[PDB]
Amino acid sequence: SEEKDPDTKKDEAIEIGLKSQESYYQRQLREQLARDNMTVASR
Amino acid sequence: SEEKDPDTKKDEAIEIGLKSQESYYQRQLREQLARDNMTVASR
Amino acid sequence: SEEKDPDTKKDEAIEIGLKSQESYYQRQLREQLARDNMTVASR
Amino acid sequence: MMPIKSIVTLDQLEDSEYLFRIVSTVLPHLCLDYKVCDQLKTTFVHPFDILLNNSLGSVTKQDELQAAISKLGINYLIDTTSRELKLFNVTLNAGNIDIINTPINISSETNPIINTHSFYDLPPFTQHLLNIRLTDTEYRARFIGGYIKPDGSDSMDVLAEKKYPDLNFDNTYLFNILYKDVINAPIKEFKAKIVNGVLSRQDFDNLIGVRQYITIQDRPRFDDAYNIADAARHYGVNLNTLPLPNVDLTTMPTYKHLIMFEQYFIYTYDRVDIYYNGNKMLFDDEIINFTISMRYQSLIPRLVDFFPDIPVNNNIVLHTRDPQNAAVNVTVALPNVQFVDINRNNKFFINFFNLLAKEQRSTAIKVTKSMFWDGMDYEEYKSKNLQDMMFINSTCYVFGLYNHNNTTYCSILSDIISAEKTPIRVCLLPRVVGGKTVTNLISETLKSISSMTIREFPRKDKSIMHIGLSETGFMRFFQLLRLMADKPHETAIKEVVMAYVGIKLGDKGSPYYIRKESYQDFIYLLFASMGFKVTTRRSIMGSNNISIISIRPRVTKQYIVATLMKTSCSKNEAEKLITSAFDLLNFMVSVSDF
Amino acid sequence: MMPIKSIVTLDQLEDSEYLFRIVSTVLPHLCLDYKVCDQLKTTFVHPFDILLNNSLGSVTKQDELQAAISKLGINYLIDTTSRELKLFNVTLNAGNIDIINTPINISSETNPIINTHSFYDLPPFTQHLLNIRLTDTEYRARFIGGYIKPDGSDSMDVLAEKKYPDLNFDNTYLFNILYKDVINAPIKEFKAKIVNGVLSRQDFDNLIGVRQYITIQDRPRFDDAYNIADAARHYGVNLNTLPLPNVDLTTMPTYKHLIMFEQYFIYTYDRVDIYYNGNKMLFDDEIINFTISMRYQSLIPRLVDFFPDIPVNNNIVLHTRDPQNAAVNVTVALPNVQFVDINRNNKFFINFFNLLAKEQRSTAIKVTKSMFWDGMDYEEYKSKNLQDMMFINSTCYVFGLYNHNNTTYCSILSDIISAEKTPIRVCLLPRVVGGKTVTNLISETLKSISSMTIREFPRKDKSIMHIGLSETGFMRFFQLLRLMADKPHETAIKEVVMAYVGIKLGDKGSPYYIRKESYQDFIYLLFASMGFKVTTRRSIMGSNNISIISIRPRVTKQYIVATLMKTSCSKNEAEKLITSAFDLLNFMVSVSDF
Amino acid sequence: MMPIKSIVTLDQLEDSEYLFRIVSTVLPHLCLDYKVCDQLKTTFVHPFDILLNNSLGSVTKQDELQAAISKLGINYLIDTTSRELKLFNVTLNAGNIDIINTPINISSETNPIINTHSFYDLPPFTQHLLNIRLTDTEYRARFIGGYIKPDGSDSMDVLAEKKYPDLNFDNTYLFNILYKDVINAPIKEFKAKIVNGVLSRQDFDNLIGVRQYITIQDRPRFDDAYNIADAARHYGVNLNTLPLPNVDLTTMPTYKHLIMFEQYFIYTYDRVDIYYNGNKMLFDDEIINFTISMRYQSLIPRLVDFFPDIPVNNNIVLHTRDPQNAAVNVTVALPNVQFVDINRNNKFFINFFNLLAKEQRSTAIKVTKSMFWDGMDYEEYKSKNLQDMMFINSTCYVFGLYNHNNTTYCSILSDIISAEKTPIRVCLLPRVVGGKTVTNLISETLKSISSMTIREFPRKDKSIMHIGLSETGFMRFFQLLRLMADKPHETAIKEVVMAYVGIKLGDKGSPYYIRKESYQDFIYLLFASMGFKVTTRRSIMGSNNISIISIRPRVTKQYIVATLMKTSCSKNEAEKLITSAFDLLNFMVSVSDF
Repeated sequence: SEEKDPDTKKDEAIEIGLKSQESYYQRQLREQLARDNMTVASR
Repeated sequence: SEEKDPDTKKDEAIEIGLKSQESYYQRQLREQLARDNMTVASR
Repeated sequence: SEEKDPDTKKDEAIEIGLKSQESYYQRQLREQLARDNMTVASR
Repeated sequence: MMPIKSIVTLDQLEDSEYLFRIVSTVLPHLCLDYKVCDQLKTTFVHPFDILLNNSLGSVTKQDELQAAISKLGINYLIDTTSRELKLFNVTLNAGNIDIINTPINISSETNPIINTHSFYDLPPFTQHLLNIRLTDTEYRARFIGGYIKPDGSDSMDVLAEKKYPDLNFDNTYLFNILYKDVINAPIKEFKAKIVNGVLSRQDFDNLIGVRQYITIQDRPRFDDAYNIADAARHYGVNLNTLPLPNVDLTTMPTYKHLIMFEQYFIYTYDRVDIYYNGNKMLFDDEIINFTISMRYQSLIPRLVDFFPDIPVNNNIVLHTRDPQNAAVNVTVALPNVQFVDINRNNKFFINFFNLLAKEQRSTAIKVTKSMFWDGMDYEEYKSKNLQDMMFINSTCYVFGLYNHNNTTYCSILSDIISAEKTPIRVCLLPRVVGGKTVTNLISETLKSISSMTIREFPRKDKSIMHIGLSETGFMRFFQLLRLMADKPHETAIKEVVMAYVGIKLGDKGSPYYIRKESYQDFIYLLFASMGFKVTTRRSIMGSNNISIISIRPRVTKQYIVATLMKTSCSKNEAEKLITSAFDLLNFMVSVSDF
Repeated sequence: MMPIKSIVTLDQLEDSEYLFRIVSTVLPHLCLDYKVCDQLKTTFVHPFDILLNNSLGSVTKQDELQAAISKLGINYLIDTTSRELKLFNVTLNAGNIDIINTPINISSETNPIINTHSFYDLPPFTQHLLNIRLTDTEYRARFIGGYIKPDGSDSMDVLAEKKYPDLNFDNTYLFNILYKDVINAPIKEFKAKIVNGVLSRQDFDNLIGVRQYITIQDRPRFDDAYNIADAARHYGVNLNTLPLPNVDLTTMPTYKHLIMFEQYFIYTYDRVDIYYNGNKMLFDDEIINFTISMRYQSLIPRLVDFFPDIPVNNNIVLHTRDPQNAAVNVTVALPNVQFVDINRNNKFFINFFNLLAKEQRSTAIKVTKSMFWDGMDYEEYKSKNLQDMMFINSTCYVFGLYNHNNTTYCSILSDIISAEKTPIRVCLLPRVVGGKTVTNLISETLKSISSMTIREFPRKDKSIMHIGLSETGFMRFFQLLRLMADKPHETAIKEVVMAYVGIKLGDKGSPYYIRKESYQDFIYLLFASMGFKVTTRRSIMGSNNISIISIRPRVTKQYIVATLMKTSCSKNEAEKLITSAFDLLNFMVSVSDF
Repeated sequence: MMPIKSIVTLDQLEDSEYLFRIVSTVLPHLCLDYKVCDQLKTTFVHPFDILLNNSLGSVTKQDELQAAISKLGINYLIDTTSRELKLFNVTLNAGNIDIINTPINISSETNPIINTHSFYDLPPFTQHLLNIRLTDTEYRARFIGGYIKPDGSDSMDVLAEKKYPDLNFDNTYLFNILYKDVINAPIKEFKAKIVNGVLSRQDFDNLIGVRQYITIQDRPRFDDAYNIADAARHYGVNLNTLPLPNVDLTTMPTYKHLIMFEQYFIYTYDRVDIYYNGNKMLFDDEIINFTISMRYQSLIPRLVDFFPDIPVNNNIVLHTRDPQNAAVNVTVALPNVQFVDINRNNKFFINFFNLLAKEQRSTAIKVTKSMFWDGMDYEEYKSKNLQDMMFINSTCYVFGLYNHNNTTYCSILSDIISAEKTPIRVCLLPRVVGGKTVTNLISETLKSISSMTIREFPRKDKSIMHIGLSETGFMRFFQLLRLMADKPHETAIKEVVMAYVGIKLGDKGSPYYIRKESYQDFIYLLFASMGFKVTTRRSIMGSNNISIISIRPRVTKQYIVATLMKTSCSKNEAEKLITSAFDLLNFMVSVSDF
């Protein structure tokens, strides 16, 4: 029963945290790639 | 044993009746289609 | 265990004998085909 | 203080030892005048057990058996063609039946009372049915066991959430399915019979019809799969001079063969093109809806009786192309014709029309109330006397029907009562030994002894080397003596006397001569089992180790007669027991001073 | 000289007769002050039995049960995704569990002690677990039965050659898996839930995410397999106005949906192309290693704790093509990022990361020592008194743990001892009847009788037509009287008295009025079972066949009190038995001169 | 009047309680001079049970076992390659055997006598064999159980409608098949062994030969499936410097590798073209008929002995093409060569030639008459004495062979007799406990007691805290005392005395010191079980609840000696029982006034 699995709310909190970490690493990635793109566009 | 299934004779009587009904409806069909073909050949 | 299957030595003796018979028949075969090849090369 | 599970229920031994408690723990408390209920003198056995082994039919009621055969035949065809969950878990092949080793599904609908019996004394399909009946819904059990509801208000309908249709007519389906000699074709859906090594005439003519509708490319693989060439040669039929089929639905003389192609062969061979009045048909769904409606027009209302929601229309739409390749929708609307849509389960509905068509040309089957299936009301059971309840619980398996979560279940009666459920009905299955119901064995035994005119008590004789039983009687009796122990002397006498008589009543053979070597040990076992104090004095006289057997109390007419009169309902009974056990009593009296 | 296998162990009957030996072969040797061990008042039942039938939870310890549910949930996911040999032999479906009919593998690792018990009295998964526990390694048994090692040094680790990881956190996996209403899609790997006839919101949003990564060609077959169109319409979602997915791994906002595609859908649908910073990716092995490492970066050390040998690197190499179709190897090395290679078993490692991620956001489960799993030390067992050993071996199944070939096995304790193996521990399972542990039934019975203030012994009354038991009490009692026989009179009295009281203690119903027809036979059975000499004089007076019942020795306050005092640990006990059995004793005294 | 199925046959308990009836219901009626039959001192156990667990071999006759191992090996190869219905229902894998969960086929050929035994005390393949033997034809049972017909006219041939060939020679097939370390290739037909982590030399050389005949396209998939590259590197073999195969059948030096390709590999890899004298071969059927005939020319007559109908010719026709692509039929006719056609079951006939070729280079196996398989004639059985029949029916499973519908069947002997069938022979299987046949245990026990010089009867001593048994002896004995009840005092004494001695004879350990806490309860159980009137006076003296144990009749040398002399065949026997039970009698006499 969708209403009455308490884990639905734990799991939302779990996904939010995973996507948050994932978004952070995706930003570190895009920042590294931005630094590298700018330096390649000048080397 | 082919000779000693009494149902072989019931089943023949059953098929004869089904094919008889089927032949009747096939004739009603061909009669309707004949009436329709003749009227289409004049409309 | 490869070292301690006594049948490995029986089986070697078996293969040797089978290949020996096989080699004999293969020779009878090639001898018959040699006789036939020489006669065809002259007929 | 002994362990618990040691009082085996009336239900977990072998046959010989399951005769012993009947002979020692039912028969000595029955008076000779006790009437066994007649319904209990036959028992249920599953039709499959009997079709494979006709001898098992002997303990059954013939009219219930023939009915069950025809009924199972119908139920199986329904279930087998159903897309719903199979209620059967066996496969009927040519000549044999496979019990399928299905996964044990366990769900909210499993009988919430666990079954603690294994039923290893019953024939395998009978045993299998009981396992299902006790673990599943009563509805499933009745369906697979070929139950027919008897005429009368006292038949009980069982709660179940879903049910198949309930057709009932005489038929030979099981004999046709179980026919041993069939072509082992890659398509198993058509069981082409072999008669005298050649494909049957009926099947040959059928397949010849179907062949007309197969493509030129696939005909070789078809002809090979059914050995048509040999059959044609044997039946004189020149395949090359068969006519082209009339592929136009309007002038086609019978749809029978086209329907058979659709039913058994479409999924393996390519068909020729089908036409309506010169236009090519675009959908096989439309072809099958048209042909079935035309062939079975008279049964459509009767189909609607089981399937109200099934679409029935006064017209049908056929999507076609003209020869000029233009899409033409033909709406067919014939006077007094109706069209049914069967697409969502064509194979089932085609087979269902065949069942209906046969039913319309067969008689319905009537049956009496079954003590196995319908049983008795729980109040009627509780109204019985204490001896009847002892007899039932000592000669039959005893079951109850009960309701839970809007479903009827069956379980052993004790376990329903223990689970604090209320039984609605009590259902019985008389147990069987030596090809008879035990109930009937008892009935016959009591009658036979009762019928004996009383003879004189035997006089002491010399050199009696037999107890009148044959070899096979003597050996059964001897096994039973090894099981007779520690009982009160007077009762032990009556029990051994009744054991002898129960065997003697089936004992066709000439008397068996006890071997000299065995003779003293037999004397010992017989008197010890009866609870006489046997005393074996070994005296060494010279080199010889003489054994003298002394039995106390002394075997005398007064001692035996008095001992049996205590344990008998009347003096007449005691004298009729003495009369039936004459040879044994002649032996005993003749060896008592040995 | 009777046959051997006739002393059935405490373990092969049905329930009613397994109550009889408790009542006749444990309870009359216990003094009313005997304390049953509290650990034995609950018993183990397998979580599957209880999830399908919650009533079976009643005899279990709740805190061990909830723990086992969550633990099994984890173990099953590990095993199911493992490429190694499955330790489970059941399939959890929607609404039901299938026991799989696996081939009986027999090897050098099979328990060298054969199991001689069938356990047909236990719920089917409980029974199934025991069969495995006794034939296989103890490691397998603990894993499938959802064992959690309790806190403390006295929990024994079991020798086994290979083991799965041991995660432990609260979860609802089993309730989700066993959810009855799911789309029956051809791909069973994704159990899309149906709520109010429509695919669930959580699943719909998930599938909508996944759909973005499916090709234009395959989207129709996907949308059909999960009925996405209806779900979209119901959820207001216009599929046509969904955005194009960001297929570049660098700017993709979540890898969640791409990972789900790889986990459940790659093996059935074609994917769109995936890019890294404008370059097309060449290998899915690289895509799955990148996305998982980025999504679960924080758990990589914790994975290495279970799998030390798993490759973890400070960089990854992605083989790509530029838009100009030149092969470009991109080496990605982000500050404070590590990359794990999961190629061996992607499906397992993806699921393992999910378990770890949930564990990091769940509490760990704590449990007490289980008498079923952990048992007691063999020395501790041998230190017990003779009555405790009789009670245990008469109310519980009794198992031992032993080592052979560097593996721990479990077998019945007698069989370990008989195979000259040394038990390390003794494990117990209290047997159950009528929804209670038998141990607890005894505990309650003893307590109740002990608590009774002593009443006067009943005085002789007229026309007592009941023994105070209800219908269901009376019928259980009557069955038990048919089993009571041949015992010493004094003991037979105490056993029948204790039987009555044990039933009376659960007997909610108004007294049952013995039918007049049954009344004499009941009198006979009751006094005969108690070992009184019942004498039934049939005297023909005129046309009437009068039966007079004479019982010896005479039922009197002194006779009963004296007889019970011999068989009781104290006079107080005898008087408390008399007090608890008052109605029965009132009946007896009132019919003794009948 | 208790229920029926309660005298459990000699066949449905566990081990300890199946020792109890031997000790209480065989041993006290045997005189110390009774000779157990020597054939009964070993028992049959199925070779599979022993190959996996060598300890089970201990109760078997070694010469029957080695024979059965070699015989099963042959029978399995025949059956496995047969296209006919498999007589085996197990799969022999590397390191393990799977019992296959085959559907229960039920037919007109099923044994018409139902089997009412479960045999849960027997090793799993032994148990499995018995189930088959009792439900199926005796022919099937003998074939799967590796029966060899013994030398002599008294070996009975069994009626069956069809039979496999009967080859008999020593071999190691089962040890090779069950070898644990093999490459898990997708083709299971070739079990390539791994030795020291690398494919075996014999298999490597074989596969290298086969590889030559695989196409350039398929060689990679082959080399990968068997890890040929590593094996080649390990064996120093440069694959690149292997020669081209001689693909011409005329100058090919051995057909061995081409035949192996056809036997194990054709169904998975493409072959190179094969030539005859320069012409390409058109049919693999012709290639396999030629190569086999040439390789096994000497065995063709011996094949015809089993298969008379098999086509053998003095020539063969090979359909070929010349290099100019013209069809040329070559008729090959070589001096003193014959050609056999094996096409309709090539895989079987190739394997059958290998069996014949090995038989021609192995010795035949000779065996003695098996009491399990051949048994004794039914008349010979019936000629035996009453004690022998009691001993047999109390230490062995007892079977009979009987004929019905021109087929021989086996069933339990009672059930043949009950079904009014006539047994032809009686077959026996001595039951096993603690790794010995029970028959032999009895033989040893009787011998040991008989051999004892008589000692003095023990004198009354102080503070005896042991009965001389070890811990494991004492605990087995204590279990047995809990099973000793209600028996006549004189007999109960002899039975308990014989129980002690039977344990004492296997009791390796130092005496067990009865714990002070247990000591009174042990005294009670021991004298109560022996049927002494134990009287426990509880007297409250001050605050202390003193228990005094009084045993009647008094334990004295005269009482015991007199009591045992009544129950013993001679005075000498009574004194030898006293001598063997010395420690126990010393205990008893020392506690009788306690």
